[PDB]
Amino acid sequence: QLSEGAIAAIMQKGDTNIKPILQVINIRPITTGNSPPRYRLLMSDGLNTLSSFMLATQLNPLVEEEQLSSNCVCQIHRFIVNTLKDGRRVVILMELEVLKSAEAVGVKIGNPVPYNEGTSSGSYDIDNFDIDDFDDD
Repeated sequence: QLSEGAIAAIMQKGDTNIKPILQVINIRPITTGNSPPRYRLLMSDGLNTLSSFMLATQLNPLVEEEQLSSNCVCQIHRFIVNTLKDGRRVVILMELEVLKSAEAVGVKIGNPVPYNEGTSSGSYDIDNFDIDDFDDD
């Protein structure tokens, strides 16, 4: 049911027109100050996870209403990939539909490894500088 390999497709091939089915692993606000929340997401395609997702603030009602939460499965309908000054490419989710609630799925799907650290095959890349989890937690 998840679009296995879609995270690599977005990050490696630049595919911006695909509509993949992903699982939300974690949601977190970018800052905790007194301001309208802006959420970052750790998403999974079942093979890899990627933490460089931001939810467009127009979609915040999905989070405030608890429709989008950890372990739910959603389909992305529109996104763009933006690059920060330091080089990091961040996927901005603009439109999405929750297909299965967190409660309905019940559990994390598969055994995904972080995209920065490993392959879609479940193995970890050679990391001679011990740095490739820098953008994960």
